[PDB]
Amino acid sequence: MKVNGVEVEETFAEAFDIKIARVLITGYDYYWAWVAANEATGFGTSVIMCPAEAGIEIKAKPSETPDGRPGYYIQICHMSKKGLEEQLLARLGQCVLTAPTTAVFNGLPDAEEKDDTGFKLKFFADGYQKEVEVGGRKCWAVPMMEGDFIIENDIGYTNGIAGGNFFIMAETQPSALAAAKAAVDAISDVEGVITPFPGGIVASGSKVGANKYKFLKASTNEKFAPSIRDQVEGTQIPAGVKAVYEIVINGLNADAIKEATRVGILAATKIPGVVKITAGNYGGKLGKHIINLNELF
Amino acid sequence: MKVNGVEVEETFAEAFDIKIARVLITGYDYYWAWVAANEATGFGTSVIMCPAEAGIEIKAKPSETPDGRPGYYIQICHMSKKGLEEQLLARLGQCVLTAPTTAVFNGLPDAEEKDDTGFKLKFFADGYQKEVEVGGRKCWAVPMMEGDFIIENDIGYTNGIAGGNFFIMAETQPSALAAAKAAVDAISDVEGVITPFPGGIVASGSKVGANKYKFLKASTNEKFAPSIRDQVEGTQIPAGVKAVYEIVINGLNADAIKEATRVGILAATKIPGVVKITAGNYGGKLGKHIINLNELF
Amino acid sequence: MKVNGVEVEETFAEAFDIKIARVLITGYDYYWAWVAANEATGFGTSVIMCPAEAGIEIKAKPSETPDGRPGYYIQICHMSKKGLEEQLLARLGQCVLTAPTTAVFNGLPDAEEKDDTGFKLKFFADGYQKEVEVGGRKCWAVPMMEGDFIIENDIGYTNGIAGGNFFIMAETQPSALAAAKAAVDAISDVEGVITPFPGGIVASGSKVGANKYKFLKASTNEKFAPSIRDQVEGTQIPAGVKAVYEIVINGLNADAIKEATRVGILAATKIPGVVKITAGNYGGKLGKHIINLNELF
Amino acid sequence: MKVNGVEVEETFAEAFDIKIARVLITGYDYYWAWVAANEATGFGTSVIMCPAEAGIEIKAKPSETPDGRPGYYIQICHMSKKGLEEQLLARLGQCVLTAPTTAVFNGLPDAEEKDDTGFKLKFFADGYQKEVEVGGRKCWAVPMMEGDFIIENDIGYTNGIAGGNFFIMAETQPSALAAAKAAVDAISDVEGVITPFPGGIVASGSKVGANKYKFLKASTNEKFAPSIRDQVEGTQIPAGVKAVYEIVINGLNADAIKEATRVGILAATKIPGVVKITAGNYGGKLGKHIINLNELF
Ligand SMILES: [K+]
Ligand SMILES: [K+]
Ligand SMILES: [K+]
Ligand SMILES: [K+]
Ligand SMILES: [K+]
Ligand SMILES: [K+]
Ligand SMILES: [K+]
Ligand SMILES: [K+]
Ligand SMILES: [K+]
Ligand SMILES: [K+]
Ligand SMILES: [K+]
Ligand SMILES: [K+]
Repeated sequence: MKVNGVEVEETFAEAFDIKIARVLITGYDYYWAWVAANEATGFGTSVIMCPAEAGIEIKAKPSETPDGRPGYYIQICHMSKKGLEEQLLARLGQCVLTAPTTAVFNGLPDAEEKDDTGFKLKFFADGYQKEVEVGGRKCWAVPMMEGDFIIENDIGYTNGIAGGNFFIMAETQPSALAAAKAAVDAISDVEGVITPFPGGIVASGSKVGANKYKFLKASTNEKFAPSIRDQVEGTQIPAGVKAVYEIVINGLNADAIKEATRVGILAATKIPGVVKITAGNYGGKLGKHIINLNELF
Repeated sequence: MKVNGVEVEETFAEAFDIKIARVLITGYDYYWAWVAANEATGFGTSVIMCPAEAGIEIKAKPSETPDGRPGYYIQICHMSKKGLEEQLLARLGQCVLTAPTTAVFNGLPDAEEKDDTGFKLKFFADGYQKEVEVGGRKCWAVPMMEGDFIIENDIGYTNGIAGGNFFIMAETQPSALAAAKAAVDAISDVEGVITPFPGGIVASGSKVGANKYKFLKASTNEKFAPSIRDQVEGTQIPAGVKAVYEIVINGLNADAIKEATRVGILAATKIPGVVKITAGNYGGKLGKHIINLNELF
Repeated sequence: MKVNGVEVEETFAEAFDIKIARVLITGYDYYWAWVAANEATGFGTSVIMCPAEAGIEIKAKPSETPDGRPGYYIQICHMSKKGLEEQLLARLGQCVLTAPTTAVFNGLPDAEEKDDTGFKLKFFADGYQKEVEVGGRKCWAVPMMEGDFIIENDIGYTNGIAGGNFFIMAETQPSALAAAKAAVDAISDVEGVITPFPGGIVASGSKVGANKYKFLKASTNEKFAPSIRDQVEGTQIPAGVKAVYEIVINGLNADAIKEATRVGILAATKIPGVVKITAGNYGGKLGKHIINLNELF
Repeated sequence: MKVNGVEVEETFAEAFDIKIARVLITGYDYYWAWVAANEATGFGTSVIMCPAEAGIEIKAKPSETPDGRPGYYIQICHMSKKGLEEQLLARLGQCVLTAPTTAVFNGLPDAEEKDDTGFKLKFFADGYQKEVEVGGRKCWAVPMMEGDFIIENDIGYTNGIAGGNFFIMAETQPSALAAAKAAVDAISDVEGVITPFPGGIVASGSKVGANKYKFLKASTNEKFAPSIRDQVEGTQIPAGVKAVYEIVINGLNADAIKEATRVGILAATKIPGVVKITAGNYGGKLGKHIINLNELF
């Protein structure tokens, strides 16, 4: 299979179920809204060793927000409900309630399940909290240094997907990295999705467990490490490839992960030096969500 | 005291003791280094509910790096040795070892005490790791998708200070925010320091524990909340002040904290609308380090 | 008349006729496309002393571009046809054909009037040009150091409007500025419009000639200068106002100018400290296009 | 010759004499100072068809400016005195005097040759002009909408150099581009120099006249165009190079150009895929300034 003149292996990505809450952060302008979102979603690449998986989803124009100001929608992910509930409180309470000019609202107003993050954080007012309605949302005003911080009572969450992905293989590292940046920019416009790794790009890659150091939970996936292909049997790196990068995608549903994957691949293949596009899986075992690349075009 | 025509209260900031590790991250250019530093230092405003207090210290020119590539020094802070070693492994292992083009070196080559974070993280190579020396530093090469990740064997840490600060009072919110942003920019050029909060700015402010909710580790500092000055008897908000913002500073030592405080105030007072400058403190024997504002100007 | 609680004067803006060309610039990703668009539209705030009035209109998603890669649409304006053709060849030839990874396409495909800028610039190939069709567009490939620069044969231009506007009055300079920045951000999502001044904001403001220096083509509009209200008898500055900022808007048609004016004001009035909103005119004796604030809300 | 393992041809760069004025622009913070500098330095890549060659030189810290505010130093270049005098009036009067919060000062106080830019632009005040002294500099306050614009009345200039350069050849377009990017970032820290092309990088390149279209004053240097190497018959592009990027350097003196050239090359050779490093000249006849690469290392 070829896409934009680039070879795309007819294989699949294997994803997993995960809980995801969608939050809307607004501010004076996009800069301040972003300052808060970025801080609240850092240290959030993988649940392997990060408190959660998080990222900025998409910008929100004044015409679409409750208070009529510019903002950003962000996603915070965790394997368990209580875990996600815990992440929302810590991240929004330590990184957004404390950020300049911010106000937070529910990013999934029609969600089945929701947690009372607003009700809990408002206790920060130590008794001076007030109740207010902003564009129809029921909120709380928390008096503090800059003025009144406004936060909706609840935040909705849903059963999403984590681990959507695709690999980019190229002739040099720069070519692979530029293809990966293109993919991330392209994916940034896709609603309902995020790319949690640094800059949204994975430079490491991984395999469950290890072959030598059994005391590890995950190690380098030597079969996709170009610098040691001569030393690895059954290596998946072609003779002309010197570098590989992966794009990991978390999303509210399968259709969104699928669109993100197509959009990302389409853009990546525009960069000279790209040799091959494929994706990572676990042989059909472990995963519950499978994305077949040949079904994307 | 008067600085640039503005009223500065002759009081003090009450800082606390904290462990600080200094890490140098390099990459192709400033953008890629920043991407790694940014991800690794997020969700790190306060130890009250964040896994640590982190932030970008200063830009590192190629002329000053072991590999001759552009980079950034970052600081990761924690109250104890185990937690810091812990945060170093998690943030660097999940946010820097995974980010494109990066290499990590000891940001405090000197310093007696250090953690062997490099030695532990190299196990990720599962036996394919190799020793290599870069710019006179003992590092490890970890094969992965992008190529080889280079990391020094050890990272140094020292007894630093967290909690240096000053408050900015203005006639309107935008005026207080503009001065706060001006302070953050000026402080960015100061070596050995970081401003942990979002955008480096504190919009909330906190006090003892709580009046009504003793189940809170901290609550709003109502005495500095202009929106409720009326129903507050010991309010520290002068009549015409409608907004306040705080700047928290963490750093390697007192001289650095004092420099950052001085530089931030000088810049803050250039903004129209600023009426008063002060600092926050508590019980004498509660915070070890005191920073008297009257000794900085 | 009040908007969001802020008073809006029931007056009008007086704009003028101008020629406008719309160009699409694409690259590896948004950064590189922005690099070219930013350089090409610089030194272009006003026709009084700049070679032209220009600016970045809006983002162009990969799904909307002829080549499927990210980009930005920009507008370049001039009073005459000859002057506009000249500015297209100079700005695109010197600032886009020379920038990394770009390609340029016709941003107004259905316009009847066009300039053959592509045809002229391709001579730079000195005999090595080659014709190529991209996404249905007739183009030329120009080999140079980086590879081949792709540029459509021509660019469409239309009769647009310059000078759409509104003034923002506030209690402090930071308040008026934050409001203006809020409006610029909101207006950045509006199609068919550009905000030509630095950061899209007018900090000066001007009037036809000059009372004391008749050799000037324009001078400060004293009736709107806060700092000297006590020395100007016809001052239009209310008592509590210390700073004013203007937002100038150029665009393809009246409906666009109108939408931008409306969205800008809505955003601006969300900033604390804003006291009044109005607009600039010249008695209706100069501009053909009048924008009544009354009809926007 | 080898630098960081990369082959560096033992040739030279051939530069020319040009008039350069240095201007300091300050604002509330680095963001606002940048907005004005950016706008004022755009549409300025080459005097061939641009009004001038301009760019941002280096950041200016509060401790270094006359008003104690953050800012940026920019360079505006022109071949003649009067052309330079005019470019200062237009760019600064149209792009800085109009940008939010700015103040301008002389960037070369010790230069005997100076232009009275400030004295002429203050006529904008139409009589309400007022003299003020800031940090020892003699300036003018010009009343306007945002308040009072402060500008020193004189701006110095000197006989500088235009055309410093070196070429980066790589196996892929992304490889050469990342190399040139790194070089620009590395040069941004060098005092007294600027990189005038888009993002500071030249993707085109050129030769004096033309081989086929003689009415042209310049055209593609086909001997350095990778895409037509099989054709040229005089190509200077080695078999394995697919793309080339050039970095043009302008500066106050020779020492500075050399430092910038050295700094750029060193950083560029750090990027994987770079094959060769050389520079552009004209047989040593056209330009007066020669920079031999072999004497920089
Ligand atoms: K807040
Ligand atoms: K997205
Ligand atoms: K993240
Ligand atoms: K890495
Ligand atoms: K710092
Ligand atoms: K932080
Ligand atoms: K180009
Ligand atoms: K727009
Ligand atoms: K412009
Ligand atoms: K100004
Ligand atoms: K420089
Ligand atoms: K330039």
